[PDB]
Amino acid sequence: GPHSLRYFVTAVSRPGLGEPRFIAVGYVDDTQFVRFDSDADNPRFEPRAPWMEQEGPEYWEEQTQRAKSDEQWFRVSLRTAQRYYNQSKGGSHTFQRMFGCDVGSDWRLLRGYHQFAYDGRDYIALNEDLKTWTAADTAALITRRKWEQAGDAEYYRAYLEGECVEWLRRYLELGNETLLRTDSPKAHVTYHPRSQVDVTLRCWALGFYPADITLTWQLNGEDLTQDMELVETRPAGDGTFQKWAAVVVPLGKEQNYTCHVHHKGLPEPLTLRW
Amino acid sequence: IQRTPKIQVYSRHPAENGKSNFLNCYVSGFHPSDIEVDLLKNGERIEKVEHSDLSFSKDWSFYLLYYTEFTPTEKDEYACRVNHVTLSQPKIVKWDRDM
Amino acid sequence: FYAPEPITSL
Repeated sequence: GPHSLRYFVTAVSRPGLGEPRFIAVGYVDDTQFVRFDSDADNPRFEPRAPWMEQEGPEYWEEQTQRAKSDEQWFRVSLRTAQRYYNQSKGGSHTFQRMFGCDVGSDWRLLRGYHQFAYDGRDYIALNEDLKTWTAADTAALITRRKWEQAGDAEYYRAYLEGECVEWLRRYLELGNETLLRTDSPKAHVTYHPRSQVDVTLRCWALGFYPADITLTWQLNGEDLTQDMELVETRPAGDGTFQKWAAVVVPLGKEQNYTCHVHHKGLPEPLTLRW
Repeated sequence: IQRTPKIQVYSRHPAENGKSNFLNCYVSGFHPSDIEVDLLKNGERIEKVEHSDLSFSKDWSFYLLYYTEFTPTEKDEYACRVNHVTLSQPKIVKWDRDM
Repeated sequence: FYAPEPITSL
């Protein structure tokens, strides 16, 4: 089956307060498994999932040292970034990196990532061919130019196709009990009085993993014309996720509405009437 | 550029009185990442509330989960207080069992 | 497994 290994890295400069905030989190699919927090009393990569606690000190020391090295790079990059743009000194700014690998069911690199954002906007990204770069603007062009000449594409392709995919395999083994599961959603509709003519119908999907889900309403079978509310999928706190979708329907007309739920853990899609 | 946080207040397990649950406040889609989040019992600030590690979505916007163990009662009201650079004053979202 | 140490600068 399809799986992914992702790191989400964040650095925030804080002038007058000390060195920048630096945090990296690691995910396999929708399950977090490692972290680095520069404000922690002792800065080190540490496990954030039960199945990672068995790893040897060599694992943790190499992870910690690769992160501390990345942190340093971010300090320079924040400074370099502020100069490239000609921004005012003294302000707080953000740098983000996302990298990792998606593999398909034939254990094959569907997509490798090495991309950056400055102040919440795209900066530079390694294209899908793992050979070329996309610069978001004339500042990033300077960086693209340097990374082209230095051969950074090949350096990270080697990582993306090797270490990344090789250790994704290992993580899936370590946590097979939890990672390879499909918790189906428990679904139900709730009824909430609004006005003297309308009423709210809310369709709930709870307790499911992975986080991808499809939740909608339809009237008699065709798509909606009204204005459905569909909230962001959200973590329950225990490794499962929640979502709901709501519609405002005419009193007396509630039976023409159905809620549909599609999920990887549902051998049949759900159809709920109130 | 800035994004205002989305806020959701809810319980881990569905709400029934007397049962120890977990109270969640999920703030998402915000930028930058500096954010104030408190859990409130009857307008007062709850003390040892924990949060997830800073992470972000495909569009680079951040998300965090703030949580604390609690036992909901018939009486006690709960809420989440969020302040952020995008908000001209702290936003308070009350906990609703049905939402 | 974290990415290997950066080689080029911004």
